[PDB]
Amino acid sequence: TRDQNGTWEMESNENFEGYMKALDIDFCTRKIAVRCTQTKVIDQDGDNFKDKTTSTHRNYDVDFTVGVEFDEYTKSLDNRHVKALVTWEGDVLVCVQKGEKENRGWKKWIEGDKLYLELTCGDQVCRQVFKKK
Amino acid sequence: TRDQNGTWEMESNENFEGYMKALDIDFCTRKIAVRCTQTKVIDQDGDNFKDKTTSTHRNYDVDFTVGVEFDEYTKSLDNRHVKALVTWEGDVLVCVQKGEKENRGWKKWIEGDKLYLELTCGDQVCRQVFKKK
Ligand SMILES: [Zn+2]
Repeated sequence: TRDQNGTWEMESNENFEGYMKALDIDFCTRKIAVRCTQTKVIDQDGDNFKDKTTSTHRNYDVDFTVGVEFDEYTKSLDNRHVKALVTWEGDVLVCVQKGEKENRGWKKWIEGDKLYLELTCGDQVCRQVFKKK
Repeated sequence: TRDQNGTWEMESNENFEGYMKALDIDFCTRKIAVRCTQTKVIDQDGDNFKDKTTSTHRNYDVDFTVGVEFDEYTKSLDNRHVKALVTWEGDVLVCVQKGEKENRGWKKWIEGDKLYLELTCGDQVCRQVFKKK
């Protein structure tokens, strides 16, 4: 059928590597690009097409208990092992990530409708904000 | 509140570049990570936490009419300029991407609840399959 309208979720991606290498995309980018699963949204009106494609990768699982030390392998970032410990400070969840990097950790808290996550490493602070679906 | 349960969508990410650089993440990775939007699913039972995080980025937004050649800038892959012409062959969309690369194009068709996208560059063929959601 000529009807391609709809939302489509990638289930297989054979030889993405060879196609990308043929397109002269550098290996470091190809290694990342094969990990993510594409979603395609097609809006079709006769012979007129709109195609919006995004791609998603899975970062990590992290399971923990407040007050219990745990090894965190940061596979979605720098691929290091840290000994993490999460504690409450009021309503703020505070994590110290013990390891090679000095002053590494994060803070996580709710402010009404929004989740705030502050990541630190050395003198660098990254501030993230999330909203509910 | 200490209740962080929920599906949290990133709306802001300040200085993720500087944080990643402090972690010695190399530029090839930082340049894609900086334009991802995270989805954080938190399941929390008292002091026990599970956090599943994914990240999504844009790939392409194409708008075309069958039979009308259009200019395409392949930002999601090699960022080249091609002149794309899409025609029907039966119920298969067939595209030639005229440009610097030889024998570049793609075919796109439906079978059942699946969408097939065959991408070709030179002697390399990538076969993607998508399931209708
Ligand atoms: Zn990706």
